Amino acid sequence: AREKFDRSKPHVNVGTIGHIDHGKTTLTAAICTVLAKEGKSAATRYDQIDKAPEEKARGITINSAHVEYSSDKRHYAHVDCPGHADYIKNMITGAAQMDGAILVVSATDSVMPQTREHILLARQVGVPRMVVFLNKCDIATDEEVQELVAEEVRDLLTSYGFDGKNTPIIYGSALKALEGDPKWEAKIHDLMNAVDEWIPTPEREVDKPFLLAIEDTMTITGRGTVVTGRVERGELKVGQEIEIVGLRPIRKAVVTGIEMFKKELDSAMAGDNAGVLLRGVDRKEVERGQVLAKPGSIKPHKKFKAEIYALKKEEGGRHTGFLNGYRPQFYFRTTDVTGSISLPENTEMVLPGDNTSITVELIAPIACEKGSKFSIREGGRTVGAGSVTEVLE
Amino acid sequence: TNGFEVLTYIPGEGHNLQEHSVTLLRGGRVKDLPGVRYHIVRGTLDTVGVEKRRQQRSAYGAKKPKA
Amino acid sequence: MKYTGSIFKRSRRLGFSLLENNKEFSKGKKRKTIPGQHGNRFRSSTMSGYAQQLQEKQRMQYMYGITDKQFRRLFRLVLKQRGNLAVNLFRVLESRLDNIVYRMGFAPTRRSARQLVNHGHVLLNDRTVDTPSIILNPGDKVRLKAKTIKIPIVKAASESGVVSPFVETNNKTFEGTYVRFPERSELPAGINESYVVEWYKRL
Amino acid sequence: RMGRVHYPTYRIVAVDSRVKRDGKYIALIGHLNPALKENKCKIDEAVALEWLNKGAKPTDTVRSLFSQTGLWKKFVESKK
Amino acid sequence: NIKSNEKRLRQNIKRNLNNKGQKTKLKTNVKNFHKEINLDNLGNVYSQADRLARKGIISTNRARRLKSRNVAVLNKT
RNA sequence: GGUCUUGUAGCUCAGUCGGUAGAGCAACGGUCUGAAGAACCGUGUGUCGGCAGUUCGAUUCUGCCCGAGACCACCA
RNA sequence: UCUGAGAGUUUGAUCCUGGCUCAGGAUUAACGCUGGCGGCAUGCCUAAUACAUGCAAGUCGAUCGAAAGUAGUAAUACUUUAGAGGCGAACGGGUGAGUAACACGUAUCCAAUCUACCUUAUAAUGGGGGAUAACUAGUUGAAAGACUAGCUAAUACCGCAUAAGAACUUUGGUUCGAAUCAAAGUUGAAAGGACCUGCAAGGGUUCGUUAUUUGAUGAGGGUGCGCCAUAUCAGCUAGUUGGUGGGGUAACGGCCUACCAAGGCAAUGACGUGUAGCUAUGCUGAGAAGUAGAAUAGCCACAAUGGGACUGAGACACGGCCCAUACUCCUACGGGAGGCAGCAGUAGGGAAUUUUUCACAAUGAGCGAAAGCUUGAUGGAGCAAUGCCGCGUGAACGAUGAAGGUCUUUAAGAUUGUAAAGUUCUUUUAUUUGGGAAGAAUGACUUUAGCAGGUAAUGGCUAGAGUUUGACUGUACCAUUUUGAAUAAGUGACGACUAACUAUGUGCCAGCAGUCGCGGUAAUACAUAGGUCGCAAGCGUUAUCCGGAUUUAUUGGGCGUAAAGCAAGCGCAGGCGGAUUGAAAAGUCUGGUGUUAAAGGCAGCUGCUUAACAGUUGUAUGCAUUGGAAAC
Repeated sequence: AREKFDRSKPHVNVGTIGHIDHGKTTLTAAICTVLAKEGKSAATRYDQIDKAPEEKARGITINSAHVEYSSDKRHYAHVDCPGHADYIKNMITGAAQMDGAILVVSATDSVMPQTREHILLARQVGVPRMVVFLNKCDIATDEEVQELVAEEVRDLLTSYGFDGKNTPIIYGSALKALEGDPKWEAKIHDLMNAVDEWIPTPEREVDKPFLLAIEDTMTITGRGTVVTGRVERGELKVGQEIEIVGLRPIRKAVVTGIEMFKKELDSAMAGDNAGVLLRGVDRKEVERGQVLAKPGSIKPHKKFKAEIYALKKEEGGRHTGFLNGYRPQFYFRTTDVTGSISLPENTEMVLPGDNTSITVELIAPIACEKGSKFSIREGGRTVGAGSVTEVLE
Repeated sequence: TNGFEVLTYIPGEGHNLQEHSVTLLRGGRVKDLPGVRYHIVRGTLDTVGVEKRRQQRSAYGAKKPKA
Repeated sequence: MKYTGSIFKRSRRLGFSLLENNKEFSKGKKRKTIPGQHGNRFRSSTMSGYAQQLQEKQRMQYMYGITDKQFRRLFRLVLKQRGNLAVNLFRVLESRLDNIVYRMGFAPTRRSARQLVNHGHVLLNDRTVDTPSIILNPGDKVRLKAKTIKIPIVKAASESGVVSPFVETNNKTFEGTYVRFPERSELPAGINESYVVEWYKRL
Repeated sequence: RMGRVHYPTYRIVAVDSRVKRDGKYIALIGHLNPALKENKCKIDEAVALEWLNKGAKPTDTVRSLFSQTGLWKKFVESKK
Repeated sequence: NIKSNEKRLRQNIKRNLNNKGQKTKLKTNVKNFHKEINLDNLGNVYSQADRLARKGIISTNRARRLKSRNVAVLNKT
């Protein structure tokens, strides 16, 4: 019994996406640190944020950083997401299986297009009513410019269709809160209070067989492969044989342990973050991106057809047309799957801003549902996030 | 995996070997080519044998077509 | 298949006899040559001894719908005693349960008897049985399971069944018991015992 | 015992303490049918008295078995 | 590691102490008998040898062997 | 788990920094030993991975990615 | 009363000698299509490579002291024992690195040994002493740990007499170094608890507790014999073989020591390079035999590598101890911890292996006056078509032939094929409605009647009754009980060997091949389409062991020209060898006791629906062995 637990309050996933040196990791550490002083303990030090090579000497995360804690209202799980290119393959996975969108901005540097990309990320997964904090204001004094910066942030969010006026913006700084100043700890508490509202509850379903997208796998000495993902429809308890569909041929396996980031659970509600231990599986077939479910699940598909609402120029995307040889990338919240686009007849070229339902030719057979949220991306940015409407192969 | 460089013959549809790839072999001698007593197992690895071929469909490893 | 399905097909090429008269069913003049395309000239041009031994073994195999492994087991059982191989082999041949069920006139075909045995509607020693490969001896009960008497098949079988003297039963009472052992000429003499017995040097 | 799964058979022996079960045995002393209702216990009744006089440790079912066979009845008289 | 044998170790420490203390008595007594030849010292040797022979310390066969050879060498007188 | 490089004839390879399909095996018609092979003469065999932008068209400048080929998963 | 099949392959074609490949049978097998089930077995051979976590040997209050608690009104029934004492952990568990020999299997010897339990019987269980933990308090150490002073008694320890029978000397008797009754002198025993009759006393019963008496268990040495290949390994071995005095083992011994003598083995294969756990047995065959030493069992062996000893009678001890090693870790950087070849699980290797699954409910062990737990020994459930065995994917009828594929490509024709439609039919598995047996009628424990000796009981034999003892557990099996032909077949080959042929493409390309080899465009073999057959929830190819291979020839070959007579002779041992008489005892046959384990075969039964399989009964291969049988 590594950890016995039965949650008495609903589980909620919270995350953060920020550009380098905004205090994104600083705020990530500070929220849990200040909650380790009034509420339940979190044991979140600076050594439990980054572990990969070259990321400890830079202060930015390569993969998501996992913390979890209780609260008076909702049980939260904090996942830390990267913010820069050459690692977007991992920030997409980190920020695509969240249930909130926290934006970190500072009064020491003006808003840069990375904030616009953060609003873009909030736009793809469809997370309205975000919580924005003007964090890290412990730098050279500003008297009235901060209000203008806040106004610019408020009318900055309308470029993607998000409300700006009803956003609970509060002054504060997390670095001084981590330094040992209770005055800014109060500001972080106000940030938490603003977070308590406007964040959508994770999607919950109790009767679907199962579905979980792979993110990574972890090896445990004596136990085996610990899978990373999110039980987001249905449920899964110990002792149920499970099929594996997607990116690989179907494979029947047995679940042995149900982890919840080094915990032990009987049953986990849909939408929560946990882990599952597999029996006799191989990491060459169990790869980041595929699907595991219960017998009778969604059929695997290699080709299909989906509608599209391409993002406009104002909505962060590009403005130049695409030919019929178009082979962009697709993201089912987990992995970059490449695919060809075939364009409806009686039209040669379509640009972001105009849309016709396109047929996608995926590289590998990916288990996809009809209406699945899938993002079409290329060139290190997003041009749209559509939904599947028909299956041909 | 043992250190012994050996020749193999390539049955199946042409070739499915790509200049230091991974393969699995089977025994069997041939009169025509001296110095080789081995074959490749088509179907169970990067080599998969099927196109316009259904006789002797045990070697040349492939799936059964479905109506 | 375990059940060949068509029986007529095998009797075409092999000239196999299952019941009273199968070479000419009056079915529009069925050929004794091989079905398909090549029933033209390959009649007797390339015969060698091993061949006749082989289709004689095959014909012997397809009188009862018996697979090769269970016949090998039966030959092992035959070799488990002494005496003439022909008599013991034939005796263990009829002794199979479905064969007696068919020979009583309670089933017009061995396949129907085997199906009835498998489905559990046949009784031995006052207890239901479901194995169509039983070895039997004197004093073995067989009933009709009166729930299975309204069947359109068993009724006609009882009305016009085949009479066998080695096992005696009253047709209208539907209660039988194994009585004695058969005689060689009673069984179809077209089967040559030598070839089928001595092709099996396997076990 | 060396019977079969879900239908085993046990042969009884008054083996010494340190000796392993179902291994090498000092002697063969009949057997029993512990699965069906016939009480069939085929025994020799030719060396058990000698071994008991010479030293033998009875196990749990030995009491009932040799009370049924009446050997305990004659054991008290053999002691005298 | 088993929690059932450390007590045995602590026991046999004192057991070994006692065994050494009794064995050295035999050692000194046989020294005395070999130095000076008489009946009384060898009788004391025999007494101690039988006392430690009954105890599970030295095999009684060895005590018998040693007493037999001691009386054999005593037979000169 | 992200790192560097590659994708060019049927094969191996070349290689203007934005105006080059260059070499050798291979294929074709033959000379010819009786014929094969070899040689010799002929002359041709490449959207220079798969997409979107920078721009004057970018194979060759970038960006995602498809694959692959070596390296690294250190601190209980 | 057993008791065997051949075929092709060179040359123009033959008769040879002869070299190979194929038709089978088994397994610890991987690969493709596959996927129905049942019961039974099997499932690290590869890296004796390291392995997290939890279990895998624990037990006794009627052994003792004492401490925590429950509750009874403070005295105290009662639970835990945190500790000293009792046994076991030495057997069970696993794996074969090493071992070419007393390692293994037997015939056999101790005239040199051993053995607690368990059964035959005597004598005592009496009287004293001392400390001794845990505890309490204190020091030190980061923790692990070491200590420093008081505490109590223990079935722990040591004395005292107890002492016939025991251990060792003195005489009279005795067997091929042995067996006994005497007379003495030295000597050696300890422990109580519990239960009662009974004024306590006095007395019994029980668990024990000590030395002798038969016993068994297991261990240990010299044995006869048999035991892998290799003289393109010829000498080998000096505490090493012999003599003696001391020890040392339970004991004889260069086992060791001290002092003296040079031996021993080996051509009739030592020494040595290599492989390997030996055996019962798995499999090929008619057998002599070959082969693999699966698992399962008997025996030997080491616990990452070496050592070194100790408690117990027994280890050189798989989860005991002291240390050097290599590695993984803690460390406040002084010092410490560690061993999955125990079960599952993980990393690596390999094509290649079970679930971090469950219960002491059956046996076996550990304890006791017992419920009680330890029981990853075991018993099961899941996964694995790995290997067997056995049942489905329908049944009776139905056609001068339903289309459509194929072929003649005349089609006014042959096929597919009674395959289908149709009728009901019964659902083995599905489906669902009920009962849940079953190994467990074994098993303790509590009461009713006499028999062991005193009866006053406890106590040992019984008979009977009894509540209670189920993981498998809705099981296989039945209920005409719900629906339903339904919820379910491929596979290799088709020139010959070798039952199974026709068209199209392809043109020494693509390929097949176990052999003749097939392709220079009219391919019955390349690939498809149709048809066919062999087999079947298994199927063909590969990795293997034998058979056919009479191809190691004793059984059952040869040496003139096919491979083969040393160029001959003198010629030790070694194998043979004219005839008789008589004794013979090594073979040869009759005789049983010990075995030759059991299992495994061979036959007969018993049972799960028969079979698979399990059990039962006997069945034999080899040496002692005591009589005898008389030609070789």
